[PDB]
Amino acid sequence: SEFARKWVPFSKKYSIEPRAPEWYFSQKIDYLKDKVHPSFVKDRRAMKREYEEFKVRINGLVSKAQKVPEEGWVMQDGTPWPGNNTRDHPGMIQVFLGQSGGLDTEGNELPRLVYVSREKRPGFQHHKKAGAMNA
Amino acid sequence: EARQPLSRKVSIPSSRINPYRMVIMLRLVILCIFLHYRITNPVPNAYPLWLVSVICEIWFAISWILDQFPKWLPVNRETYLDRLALRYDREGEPSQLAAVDIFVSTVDPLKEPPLVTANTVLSILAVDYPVDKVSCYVSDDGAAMLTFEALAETSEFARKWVPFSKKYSIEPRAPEWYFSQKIDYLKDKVHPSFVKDRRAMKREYEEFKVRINGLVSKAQKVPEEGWVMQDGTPWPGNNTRDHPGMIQVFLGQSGGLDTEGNELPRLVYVSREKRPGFQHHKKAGAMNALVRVSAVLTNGPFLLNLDCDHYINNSKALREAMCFMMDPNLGKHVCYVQFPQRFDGIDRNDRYANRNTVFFDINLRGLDGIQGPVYVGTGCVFNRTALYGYEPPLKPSQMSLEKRFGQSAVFVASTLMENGGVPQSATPETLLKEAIHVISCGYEDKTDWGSEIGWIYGSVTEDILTGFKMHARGWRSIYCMPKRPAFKGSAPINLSDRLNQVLRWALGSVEILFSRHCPIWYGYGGRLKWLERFAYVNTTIYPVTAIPLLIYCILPAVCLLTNKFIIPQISNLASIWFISLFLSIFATGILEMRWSGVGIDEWWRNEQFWVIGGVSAHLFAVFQGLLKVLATTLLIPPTTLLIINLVGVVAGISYAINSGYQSWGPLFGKLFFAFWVIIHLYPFL
Ligand SMILES: OC[C@H]1O[C@@H](O[C@H]2[C@H](O)[C@@H](O)[C@H](O)O[C@@H]2CO)[C@H](O)[C@@H](O)[C@@H]1O
Repeated sequence: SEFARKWVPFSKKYSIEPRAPEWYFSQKIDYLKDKVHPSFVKDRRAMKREYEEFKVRINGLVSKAQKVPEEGWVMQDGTPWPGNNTRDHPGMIQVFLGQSGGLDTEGNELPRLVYVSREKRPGFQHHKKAGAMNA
Repeated sequence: EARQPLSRKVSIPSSRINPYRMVIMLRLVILCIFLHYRITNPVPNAYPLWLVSVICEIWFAISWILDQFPKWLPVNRETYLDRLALRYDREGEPSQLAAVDIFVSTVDPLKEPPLVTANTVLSILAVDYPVDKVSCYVSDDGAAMLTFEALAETSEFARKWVPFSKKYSIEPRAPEWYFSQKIDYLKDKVHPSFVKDRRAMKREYEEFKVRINGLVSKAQKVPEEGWVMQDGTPWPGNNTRDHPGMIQVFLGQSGGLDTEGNELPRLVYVSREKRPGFQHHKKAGAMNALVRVSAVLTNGPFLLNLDCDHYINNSKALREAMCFMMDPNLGKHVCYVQFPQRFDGIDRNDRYANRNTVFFDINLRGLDGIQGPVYVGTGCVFNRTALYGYEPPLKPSQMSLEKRFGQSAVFVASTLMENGGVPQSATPETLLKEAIHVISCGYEDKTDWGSEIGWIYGSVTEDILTGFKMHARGWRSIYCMPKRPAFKGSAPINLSDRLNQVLRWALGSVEILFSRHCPIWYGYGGRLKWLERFAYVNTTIYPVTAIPLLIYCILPAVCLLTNKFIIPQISNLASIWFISLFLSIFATGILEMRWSGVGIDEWWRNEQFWVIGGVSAHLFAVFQGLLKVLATTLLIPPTTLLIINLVGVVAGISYAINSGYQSWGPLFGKLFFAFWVIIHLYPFL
């Protein structure tokens, strides 16, 4: 969401296809085709560098999360992660971007993004993807 | 002391060409013996299948003799750039090199992308030649505003692109092809400040491409009220069919300065006047108008012709041309210098045979040793005197000039300048008016333009006619083959374009055949070499060969269906000649390979491509030419023919099932013949 805060205005303004940064920046197709805006090259270079830094940050997060701590996961706020036990965790819902989630680089709004994890308890069936879709 | 020639004609050493000639003589003798046998020992009586076969064999032998004769004296040419630089381009003194005017032909910005033309102009403006001795003229036949705006933007970008390429000596100097090369760009680089300059130049080129794309997008939609200039005045070329003549100069003496404070080569955009109901002769008329405008403005002694899709790959091409043009002993008798046509991005297998290395490495090399290569359009440097119709010097009148050239006194006076250039005290405001006058639509009336001088008019490809007319006066042409190709272009992507251009070439050839300029009788008693005339007849009457070939291609199928073979009963006295003839053909192919380095792949591709052309496009061109004289589908005959052969093959084996003891022998010979035909017809179909 933090990276989208700056990625979305670029793709919306320059109408790039595809809008997934991994596949857009890894295409051998000439990226200067049907481009009119005079300020496109520098913006594209800055966006590419920002995406590389974002990928580095994601790799760092994955490397940190690779090792499971003995005392359990702890949030950045300091409270323990409620989903410490996958089989016996409650339900959590978090909203990152939306009406009050913040503004992008152009001062507009961003589509609402919600992270949900349904409650899991031992001995209860969950039906996997069908139950996830219903929830 | 300073008498060493600027160039040398190297004869092919007597270790490959002599075996080649001996093998040609042996093949001629064996062809004569085989045909003498074929005339005798007829097929059993009452079989008309043999007369057609021997007639076709006779025609094939005559065609092969006619094609092989102008290949006896191949020569190469080696240039001394250092001697030319020392003799003329001396350091600390003004350059004495002759001025050059480079013409660039374009017609439609929609069909021809403006980026390619911009890259061509950028490569031309960065040539390794003095800026005061280089002029560039771009002829846009469509009178499009997009071309004018693209040329202005191209000049603006060249203002910074030229110093970079000149300083760092990059190759090629076209930014599109230089920046899109996988070759290590840090090779043979010494200057400490090259990396940052290259990065800045790459970014600037990307921004320039973005600007060009924006201009194209703007010009895509035609406004209802018509195009309007940035100044606010309406675009004069609003109607393509009814627009007047316009000439604009972007860079030059007063066009501005580059990033280093020097000058830039002069760039002129010209569009000849177009009016309804008047013929314009397309590229020939455009070239003639360009020649007249350049004579009025700069009057350069030499003119380099180029299309929009061909860029200068080697920056020293002009020096290579001047090595022949400016030689005191040789330059007096030279009409034009021709460079081989090379295309980038060609398929590695080269299905379409777009490379055409046999014509540019064997045919033209052999032609250079007699009188010179034939004119092929792009990438040629012409002398003004030869273009004007003057005869070459022999080796030991106001009304006439007005009638021959035109009613423009300034142009006639310029034609009399032995060293070129424009006379002093000529006001540029009057030079522009004179150039506009000579570019008018109704100028080439009652004159020799397009009939005896300049680009010769007609519905033909026209690049053979002009060179042949120049050669008929005794002029000598030079074939230059630098190690690095001088110019590079783009090959057709689809087979449709290749077939269409082959059909166009064959139609032009058959049109030349039924015309006054046909080499058989035109120029008789002149200063044209007999072997050169033989080669011209060879390259002129070639598509007629299509008519027997088709018949011969029909010969196996009937031979399979009728159950009779073309040759009589097999005999050892005959089989020896057959096998020895086949071996002679293979040996002469091998030797033609070894002395030229063409390769077995390209040689076999050229053979099968000659077959497919004769059966596909040459046949249609001959039919259309005969219809015109008397008064896709191009792929339809040979496919059918191929299918017919295939069908016949199946039928053949059926007869075997019937006849038992007669399954081998004659049927095997028929299958061998059918396999030979279909393997010649293997590509495409
Ligand atoms: O290739 C340019 C040149 O081709 C001429 O036809 C050639 C043909 O290209 C080549 O493959 C064949 O072997 O010989 C013929 C001889 O005409 C064509 O006539 C020219 O207009 C064209 O510029």
